Amino acid sequence: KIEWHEGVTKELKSPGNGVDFPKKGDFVTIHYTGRLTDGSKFDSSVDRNEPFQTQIGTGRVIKGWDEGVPQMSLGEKAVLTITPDYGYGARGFPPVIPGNSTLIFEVELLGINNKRA
Amino acid sequence: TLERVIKEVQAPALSTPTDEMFWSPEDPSKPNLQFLKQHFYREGRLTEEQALWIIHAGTQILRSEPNLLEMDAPITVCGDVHGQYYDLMKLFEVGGDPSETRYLFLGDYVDRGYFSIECVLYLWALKIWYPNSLWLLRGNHECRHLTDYFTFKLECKHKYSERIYEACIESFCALPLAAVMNKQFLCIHGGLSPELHTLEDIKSIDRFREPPTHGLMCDILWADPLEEFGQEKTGDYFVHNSVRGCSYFFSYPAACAFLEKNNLLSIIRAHEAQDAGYRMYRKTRTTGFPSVMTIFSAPNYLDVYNNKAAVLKYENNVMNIRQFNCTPHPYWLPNFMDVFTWSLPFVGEKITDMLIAI
Amino acid sequence: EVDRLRKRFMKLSNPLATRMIAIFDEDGGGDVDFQEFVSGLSAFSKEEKLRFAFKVYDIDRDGYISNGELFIVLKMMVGNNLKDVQLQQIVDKTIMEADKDRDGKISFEEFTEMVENTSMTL
Ligand SMILES: C=CC[C@@H]1/C=C(\C)C[C@H](C)C[C@H](OC)[C@H]2O[C@@](O)(C(=O)C(=O)N3CCCC[C@H]3C(=O)O[C@H](/C(C)=C/[C@@H]3CC[C@@H](O)[C@H](OC)C3)[C@H](C)[C@@H](O)CC1=O)[C@H](C)C[C@@H]2OC
Ligand SMILES: [Ca+2]
Ligand SMILES: [Ca+2]
Ligand SMILES: [Ca+2]
Ligand SMILES: [Fe+3]
Ligand SMILES: [Zn+2]
Repeated sequence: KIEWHEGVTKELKSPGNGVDFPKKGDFVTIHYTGRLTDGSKFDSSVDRNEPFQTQIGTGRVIKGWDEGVPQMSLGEKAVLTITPDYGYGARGFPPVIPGNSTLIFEVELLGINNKRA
Repeated sequence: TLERVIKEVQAPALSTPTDEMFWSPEDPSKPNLQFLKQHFYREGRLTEEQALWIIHAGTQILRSEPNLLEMDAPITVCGDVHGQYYDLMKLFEVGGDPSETRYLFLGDYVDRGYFSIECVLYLWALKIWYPNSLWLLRGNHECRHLTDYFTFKLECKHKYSERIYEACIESFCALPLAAVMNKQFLCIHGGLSPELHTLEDIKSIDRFREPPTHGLMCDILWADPLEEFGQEKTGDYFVHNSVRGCSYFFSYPAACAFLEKNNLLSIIRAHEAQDAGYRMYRKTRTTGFPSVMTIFSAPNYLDVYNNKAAVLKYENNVMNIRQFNCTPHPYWLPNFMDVFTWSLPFVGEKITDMLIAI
Repeated sequence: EVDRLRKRFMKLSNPLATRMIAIFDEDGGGDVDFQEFVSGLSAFSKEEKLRFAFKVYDIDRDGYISNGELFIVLKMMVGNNLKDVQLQQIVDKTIMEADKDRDGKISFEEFTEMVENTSMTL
């Protein structure tokens, strides 16, 4: 029951091109839907009808994303299971994320440095 | 405030209503519905006193109603709303104005949607105006547990106060559990129960309390039809609901056994989201009529499902489904988070990073 | 202490570049001297930290966070991740909930009473 990983695991739901992978410092465009372990949604870029953009692997986002997203190919639909340490830790992110929360992100990599899928 | 960047965007209503604005000019003992409709639409708030009055007056009426409501056609049956006030406005435009249309809501007025208290205050206001033509059933979300777990308690404490939340909780306990519409349909939120044999079982329930973790009162709010409803390999009636973590899944022979026992045509329910806003289940062998009807009245559920909503209209001997799409609504940060709490953690990081560069 | 910092001062794509450089410039001249350099850093050595966070949003340095200032500063960090409508709406609602004296603006007292629950170190 005890698994050994850095703090994030990826579940490939739908494959991308299998060629273009986000490298450290690249700008990615992702449609995400974040849920808790109970399955309840706390946030989604779909809610705003606006794909999320950020620089990956530079400490902009949580550690689970900086280590999870580069494992995805351009166009891939996957699910990221993120431990609290790769998430928001014991402090969490009130009033949105409780302390010591395992985060589950449905992520679709739409673009890598303005190269879309 | 004239000095805003995006002036084309309308600002929320700044002030709370006065007594003259609040009370109806035609009936000074009841709230102004047209005013409330517009005030809530513009994200306006009532005073604590006004909001408390609506809930308490609503409680006054609900406490006098039986556990099992009994109403005749015509009627418009509505499913889940879940704080989608701006879709609730579309609902009444499709179903018809409550002043000349008989309604029946199956529950789940709160949580998930960030305009739950607006839905409650307005629906309660309608109940005050039309106590004998508009009826409200209790959903599984109309309790202390789920409202505290999800967003409704947070919404009340944020937009108003804890006194408002406690008023709604008390009011939710007064909400009827079921209804028999036109002596043909059992109307509930969830589904059937192994303890539900006749309609008399519902009538003997003490509904003035929080829903139990198990039992008849629980199942009425939580039970679901099987995923393979109408196509069960076994002849079993019930089975543990692994999805909900409580109550049961009921089957087609289970539904038929109940309907034949109580001389009812169908079971009109909600509780489950449908892509078309509704789902018609397998027809009975006795009457050839759909044994179960799921009605869902929350379009584009959680702003992501992109589903249609629907209401059931039954008039004379005619019945039909009316669908409608979602309506744009103002944006809230998750859990009513303010932009200061929302941005400060990121600001602290960028300042810290800028410090290192020096 | 100050002698070491004075040595570092003599030796000397962030979205909050224009803002932070304007905070150090306390007279609004356009430059920054040692006294402005030390004073800016001294806040990171709980009240003074919150006072600095307030200056991030307060562009004209009038002591109040206006609706327009709040939108502009937020847009620097958010970018396209929120639509103009979506951001303007949560900006409007934040002001109303924080504007206890109803002047359309946000004082420092109103700001702290909003984020009493909530970060910057050296
Ligand atoms: C002026 C606005 C600020 C700016 C806000 C935006 C650009 C809007 C953008 C859609 C964020 C959402 O706003 C609606 C909202 O998304 C969440 O709901 C969410 O699903 C989430 O977890 N996401 C979002 C998707 C990427 C992963 C993760 C995240 O890494 O988000 C990042 C995050 C919070 C990192 C913190 C930073 C502080 C550190 O101390 C902490 O370290 C532990 C980690 C976000 C993107 C920051 O990089 C950028 C910002 O903060 C958060 C629960 C709270 C977050 O609002 C802040
Ligand atoms: Ca200067
Ligand atoms: Ca100002
Ligand atoms: Ca003020
Ligand atoms: Fe529901
Ligand atoms: Zn339900």
